[PDB]
Amino acid sequence: QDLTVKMTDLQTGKPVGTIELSQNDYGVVFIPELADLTPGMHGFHIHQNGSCASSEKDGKVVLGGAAGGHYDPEHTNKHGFPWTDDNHKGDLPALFVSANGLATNPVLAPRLTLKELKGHAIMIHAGGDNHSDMPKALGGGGARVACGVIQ
Amino acid sequence: QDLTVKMTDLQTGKPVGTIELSQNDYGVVFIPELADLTPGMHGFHIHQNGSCASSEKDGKVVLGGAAGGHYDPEHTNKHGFPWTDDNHKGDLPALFVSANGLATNPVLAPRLTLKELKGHAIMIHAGGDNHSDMPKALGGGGARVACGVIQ
Ligand SMILES: [Cu+2]
Ligand SMILES: [Cu+2]
Ligand SMILES: [Zn+2]
Ligand SMILES: [Zn+2]
Repeated sequence: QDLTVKMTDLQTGKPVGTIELSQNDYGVVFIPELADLTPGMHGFHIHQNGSCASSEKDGKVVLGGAAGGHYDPEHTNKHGFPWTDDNHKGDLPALFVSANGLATNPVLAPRLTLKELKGHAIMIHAGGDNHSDMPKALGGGGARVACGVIQ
Repeated sequence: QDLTVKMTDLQTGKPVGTIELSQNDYGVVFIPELADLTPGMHGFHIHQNGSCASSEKDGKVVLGGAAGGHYDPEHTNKHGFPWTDDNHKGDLPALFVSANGLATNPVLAPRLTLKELKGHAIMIHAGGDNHSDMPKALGGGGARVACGVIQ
């Protein structure tokens, strides 16, 4: 009852490692073993669709845009924290990337179950995540930089 | 049912800001508003005693050593993750500090209640926290750099 998720850099198309998912009594733990990411904090969320392909919007290309918006099974239409209920269930703690571009700090999502994640996608943004739609939408994560489909 | 914790740099004796504690259905959230910390990830745990004073050990001074060891109400005598039960209940997610020395990323501790924290101390280390006693004890947090007593 743990799954392996292969993550790919959306810009380069190359693998950046994997993320292992596990279920415990307090929620789902995401344990990253990634590399080649920019140091700092990055938005980290489950997205709705099971794809990492691009999408299009007003004539411009959206890397990993086919993955849809944030997982939001309760139709909240709001971005928030991992421990608040009236926002996307997909909202995870932000992912920390070391000066050496590695991401190994595991994080917990108390509102998710492992069973419901199958078929969705894990997204790593460029920006961080202040867990609010202000001053920028979706926690200010901005562009999608790494993505993997949960199988 | 939120408390304010004033945090002090143990080396300089000066204030570094505060941490607000809150209780929700998923555990206790620590929301930092700190500054003047080294960038990177730092060990972050509740310690047993209600003091931030120094201690002594084999003739050398331990900054914030009077706060005791990690909060460990189940007598596990092991350092682990915030979502694993056979380790110190005091074990929190690591605290992220920006390049500008600020700490504002909130973290959740699903195993703690607000009521039980009164009288203990919040500790911020120098090192990080791999949530293991290997290869270094207590997640490799090492020296204590900032501390505050929960009132
Ligand atoms: Cu996202
Ligand atoms: Cu500690
Ligand atoms: Zn969201
Ligand atoms: Zn510990």
